[PDB]
Amino acid sequence: VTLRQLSNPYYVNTIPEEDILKYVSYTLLATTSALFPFDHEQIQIPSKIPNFESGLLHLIFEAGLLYQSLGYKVEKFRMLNISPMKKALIIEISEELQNYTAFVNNLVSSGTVVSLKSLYREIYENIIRLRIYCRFTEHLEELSGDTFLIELNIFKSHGDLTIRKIATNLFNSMISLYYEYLMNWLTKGLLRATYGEFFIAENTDTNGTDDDFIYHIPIEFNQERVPAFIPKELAYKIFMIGKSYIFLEKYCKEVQWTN
Amino acid sequence: IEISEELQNYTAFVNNLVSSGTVVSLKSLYREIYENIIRLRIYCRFTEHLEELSGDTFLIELNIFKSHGDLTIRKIATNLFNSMI
Amino acid sequence: MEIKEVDDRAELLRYTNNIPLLGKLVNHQPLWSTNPKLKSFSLEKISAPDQRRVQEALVVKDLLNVLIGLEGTYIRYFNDYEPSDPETPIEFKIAKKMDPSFKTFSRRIVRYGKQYMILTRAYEKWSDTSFGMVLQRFAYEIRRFLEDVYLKTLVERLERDFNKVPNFSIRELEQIINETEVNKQMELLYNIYEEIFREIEERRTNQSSQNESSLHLRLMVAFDTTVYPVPKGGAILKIFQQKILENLGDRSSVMFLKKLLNNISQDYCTMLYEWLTQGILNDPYQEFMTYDDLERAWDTQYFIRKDVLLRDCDSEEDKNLLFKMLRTGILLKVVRASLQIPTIPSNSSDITIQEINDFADLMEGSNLELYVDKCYSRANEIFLKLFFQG
Amino acid sequence: EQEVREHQMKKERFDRALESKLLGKRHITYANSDISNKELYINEIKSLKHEIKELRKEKNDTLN
Amino acid sequence: EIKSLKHEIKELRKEKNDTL
Repeated sequence: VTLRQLSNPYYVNTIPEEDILKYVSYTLLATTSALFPFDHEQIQIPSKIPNFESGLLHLIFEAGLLYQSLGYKVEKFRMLNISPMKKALIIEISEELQNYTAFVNNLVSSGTVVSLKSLYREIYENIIRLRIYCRFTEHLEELSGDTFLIELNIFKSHGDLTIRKIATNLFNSMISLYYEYLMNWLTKGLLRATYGEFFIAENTDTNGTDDDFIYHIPIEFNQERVPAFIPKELAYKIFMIGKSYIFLEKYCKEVQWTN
Repeated sequence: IEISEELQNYTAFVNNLVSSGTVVSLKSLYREIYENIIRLRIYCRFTEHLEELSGDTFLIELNIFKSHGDLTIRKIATNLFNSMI
Repeated sequence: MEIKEVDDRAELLRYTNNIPLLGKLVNHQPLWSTNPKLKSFSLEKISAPDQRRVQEALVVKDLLNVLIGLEGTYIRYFNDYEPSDPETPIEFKIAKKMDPSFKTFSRRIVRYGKQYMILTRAYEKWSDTSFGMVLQRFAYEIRRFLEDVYLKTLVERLERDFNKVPNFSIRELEQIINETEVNKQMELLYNIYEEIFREIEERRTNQSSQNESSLHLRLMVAFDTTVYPVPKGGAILKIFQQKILENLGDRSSVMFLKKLLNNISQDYCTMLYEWLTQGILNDPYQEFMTYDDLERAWDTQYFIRKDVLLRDCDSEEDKNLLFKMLRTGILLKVVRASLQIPTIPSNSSDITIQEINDFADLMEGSNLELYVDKCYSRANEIFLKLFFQG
Repeated sequence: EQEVREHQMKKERFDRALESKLLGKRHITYANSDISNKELYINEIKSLKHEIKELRKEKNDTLN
Repeated sequence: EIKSLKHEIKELRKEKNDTL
């Protein structure tokens, strides 16, 4: 006879694989489950599960809890407001999360996989991705634009491939809108929606001399606010272009030429 | 490595025999495994002095066993001679 | 087996700083001899020949658990292993009521699974940045191999034979493992890890106790021999080259080890090519053999790191070769800083350099010397043309 | 042989003395700097005592 | 004092391992 008939009297009080899959789908999609009270931190795993299966479902529930925390962080950053670069970064995090959800829904709807070991060996990539994403969101709410760009460049230089790809994607999404802001400032001299992510600003505060800006030119330019792939000479040229444009538009009244 | 390959081949052969159980008489079992028995006998007779002879003596003995009238010994000798050359 | 009621709780570990980016992030399940979930059955009742098949099924199930990295009913963890710390020695214990046959087979499979878990923790720890991106790539390669070969063939062969194959034996299982040859690869990887570990031990115990060509040459160059607690970059490459050299007879082993070495040192070839073609120094992991200061106001000092070198640099020929490479990089960086260009295009001269692909082939062949001489001549020609015409 | 040998030796001695007197361009240093990747670099060390509290709770659980 | 506290925690770890 088969070894399953011999191993039955040792596991007559176990949960079938179909029920295990139907409940782990619930615990991954955050819906309330009866066998596993999936709260914020506790799972309350029963004792009728073997230790190896217990550890396997522990890893799967860890991945599910990481996905839950990531979704909560995306919702928090969505109801909040930050610079558009990090906003688009949070959007990409949400796209990654919904891709993981689509993948797990496809898995539970197909059901062609029969072994949880192969299930884990297939979803390990998404598990590592979610781990990287939550490790990022752990400090995302604390870093600034320059620090984010530096960390993205570091992860690009990193030897890993998934971290490098994610860093390249985020760096491209950032530099696109960064060059957009540079274009806007160079063309129309506007600094709206900057959120402190530019190196040229206005300083209206006056110590008494030239209060009405007859000769003050209250335009200021920071040095260390530029990235490494832009020359300081080019930054100074951009600042002078903006300053001369504002000067021509305000003092010389050369409206047609400026437009 | 070839010796260990022969050993694991004999192991897999006897494992398949045990898993099948088609052999009914121990006499037939012995008359079927006599080839592997003689092979293992030749292999242990070789390893009895393998740790004492050099490469030139190894090649000389391989050529002698190739010139030998037997078939299995000659085949093993050609195999080892090719792996050496 | 009587189901014993215990408290099984798994929560999120909110601590992830000491654990690397690819490490554990959840608590471990209770053990058999700590919080029992199933009543352990007496192995002497199944050691009889009539129940020897049931005993074999149970022990091969426990051995599959050990292989995938988990505990079994009759095979549990040891006292020195604690599921709370990663740096604990992982060992297993087997109930002596089992027959010495299955006991020895379980000892072999436990050695295999212990090597697996040890390599797992090894690449988990190596994923950190303190070990360098070369060791991080080695860790990623180890993990990819363990994911796409070891557990793959495990689930494909052994689980299927335990489930839907009658008249199966643990000896046939071991023979299938030897045929798939993953056990020998895991043993060699564990030996390589042990060599790396003893190298780390020596480089950690040597605490208290650790030329005139540099003076003759008019270059602001020096030696920075800062040793690390773990081999990094060139040191790992030298260790792997010594491993390949000592590996004799197993050509397939040498082949796949060379493939892994190329996949790991791929980044080092690109870094060397960038340094020899543009003089750009980008070493965020302290793995390159040369790095300059100011990362005296205009003249910076170029320090050569001997701990991450690719050769010995003891003979006059090797010293002159390294000096030539350093002078090429210095001239390239000087031309870049003078022309205010981030990268020197290839059309500025009639000399083109090809990127290094096979590190071992470049080391064993004179193609390295040829490329170095070509890039040095190109840099010297560009420097002379610039300083003569401008 | 001795003539050219002593000539080259005197020239080398003079050159080495002059090079050592001219600021000693030959030097050796020790690396005392490391990179910091804030996204993965530890923000605080109190997480060690946080893990200490974790293992204290684990010790209480093992005692129970 | 942080190292002293950590080494006291190591004492406690050794004691609990002895109890284990």
